[PDB]
Amino acid sequence: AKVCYFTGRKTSSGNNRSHAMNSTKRTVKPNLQKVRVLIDGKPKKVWVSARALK
Amino acid sequence: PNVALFKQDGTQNGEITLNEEIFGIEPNESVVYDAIIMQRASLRQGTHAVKNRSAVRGGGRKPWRQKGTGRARQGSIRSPQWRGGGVVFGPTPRSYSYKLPKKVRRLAMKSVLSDKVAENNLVAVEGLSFDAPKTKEFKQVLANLSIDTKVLVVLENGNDFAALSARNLPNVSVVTSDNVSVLDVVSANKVLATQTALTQIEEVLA
Amino acid sequence: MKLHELKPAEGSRQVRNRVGRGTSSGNGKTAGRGQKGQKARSGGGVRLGFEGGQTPLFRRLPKRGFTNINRKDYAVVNLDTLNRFEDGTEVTPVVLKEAGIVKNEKAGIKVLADGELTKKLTVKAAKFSKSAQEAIEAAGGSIEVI
Amino acid sequence: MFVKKGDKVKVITGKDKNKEGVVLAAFPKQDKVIVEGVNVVKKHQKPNQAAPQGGILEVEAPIHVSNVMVIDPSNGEATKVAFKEVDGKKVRVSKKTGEVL
RNA sequence: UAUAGUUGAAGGAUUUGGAAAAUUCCGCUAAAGAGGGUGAAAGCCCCGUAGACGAAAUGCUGACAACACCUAGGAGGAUCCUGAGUACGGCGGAACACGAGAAAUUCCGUCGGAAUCCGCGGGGACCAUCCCGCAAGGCUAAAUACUCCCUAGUGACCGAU
Repeated sequence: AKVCYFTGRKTSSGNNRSHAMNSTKRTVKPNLQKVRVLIDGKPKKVWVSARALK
Repeated sequence: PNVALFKQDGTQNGEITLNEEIFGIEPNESVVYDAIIMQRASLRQGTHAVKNRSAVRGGGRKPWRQKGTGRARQGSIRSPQWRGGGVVFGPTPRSYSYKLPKKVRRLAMKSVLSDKVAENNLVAVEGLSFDAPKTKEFKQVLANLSIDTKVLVVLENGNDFAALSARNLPNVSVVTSDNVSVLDVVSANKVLATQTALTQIEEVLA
Repeated sequence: MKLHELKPAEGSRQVRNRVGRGTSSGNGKTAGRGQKGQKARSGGGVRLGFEGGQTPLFRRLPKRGFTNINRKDYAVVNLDTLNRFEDGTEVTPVVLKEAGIVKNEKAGIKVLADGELTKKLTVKAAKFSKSAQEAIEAAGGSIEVI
Repeated sequence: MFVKKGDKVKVITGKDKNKEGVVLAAFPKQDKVIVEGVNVVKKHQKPNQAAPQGGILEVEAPIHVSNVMVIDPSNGEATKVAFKEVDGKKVRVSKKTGEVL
């Protein structure tokens, strides 16, 4: 998904070397989860990372 | 050396003494030539440019194929041979200015002044004064002093009433005692200078 | 010397060499370059030291050495530099210098023993070659590692 | 400009030295002014409404102000006109012994 | 002070010409001999320049008024506060002149997860003594880069391919 509603994790990109550093491109998406949570008392549905779930 | 003295009519009072370490030095020559060329050739303005192949408002589409027409091969409308193409190795903006060792400057000034005194051309005047800047009197000042050729005037400091009458025929040109340069002496024949300006010169020149 | 009579110092200005202006200069039609070959295109020539194909010299022989991170080299003044401070002046690695003798004391001033001194100075520096102390105390000076 | 429509004038230059007259028309915006009997020119007029015939006519042609003085009338000579602050207008004031135009 | 302005010195004659600013006499002015124009090449014909003066209206920049806001010592050390899924570790990548290399320092993704002044970070793996600092909350003029545009200038820069 796009972002986290609470913090600002977002997708990005970096290379990927393999045993002879042939450089290509990759994607690093942040772990994300859809959960129903309270906002103003109105339960929403939104993306929250699995690192702000403690 | 020794030089005579006059005021504007009071003619031939006692003389004046000047040291031999500055005004008697049997001038070197190559220094003078080189300092003249440098000083003068430091007055340029390098502002001049020219468009070249990648700057002309042209295009990179070939005229036509590489073959077929039997014609010669061409890469771009705009290019050196075509009329209306870029230039190869045209003039760009540059600098032209450059300095010398610090000693030869002083040797040059000393040599110039010693040369001019060597032929009785420094005329030491006592003191010039004008209440108002009346141009006509200046002419009479020189007429009394018998200086008609191209001349140069050295003044002490802001006694401007003696400079505001130096927009004469260009036979004269005015300058204080802090800006005496090489050219502004070599270019002239006779030189006028008050008595205080002489000492002031003999200060800055150590 | 007057404006309209300038003369440069003789033999002090050459002329130029503009190449490729006609077969009489001697440098037209291949601009003093000869026939074909990659020495004769625009911007030809190989990099420096390259050698065709041979393994060049700098790879034919081995690497050696390292560099101590904290070496200290001094600013040696031998013995005759001292021989102008006639008799008693407290030579010092300081405003002694201040005379056009030794600027940029690298890591303190050394003193050496070449080649002959006849004075009675008093020397203060940061090291001494064993023969130098003998020369100083031979003419009867002093020393101090200060 | 220093020259008006009705103002007698001496001519200094150009084949009409010393000859005077009356300025007829004034063309500023190109600095041309025409006088009487100074710039006669022959026009091969073609048969027209005006002058049904085609006579060779004679009219005057413009002259540049650098060829025109002004006149004294109080005296009768030429003055390198200067300006004075007479009462609240700028009436031209002659040089050469103080006239008033 | 920027945007309209005002004032501003001194020449006649002669020879060639279609035409003089040209030539030859004799004069004059300059704090003004920079330049442009006029029937050919002008210090004294014209526009100007050196100077001197000038704004009803509008804008900017100062200054000092008024108002707004902000800021106090000394002595005590019983107890309290000093930025948390943060620092940091493994893993995979990037940033530092530093391509994992013996690799400190800085970030990013994932998992694991500290102490609280007798405390914590750093001084190029790591440990000990010493020394220097207090992260995980914000703001901050000047010295620097550029010129579509306006004003005034300059050029051993071009002169209809």
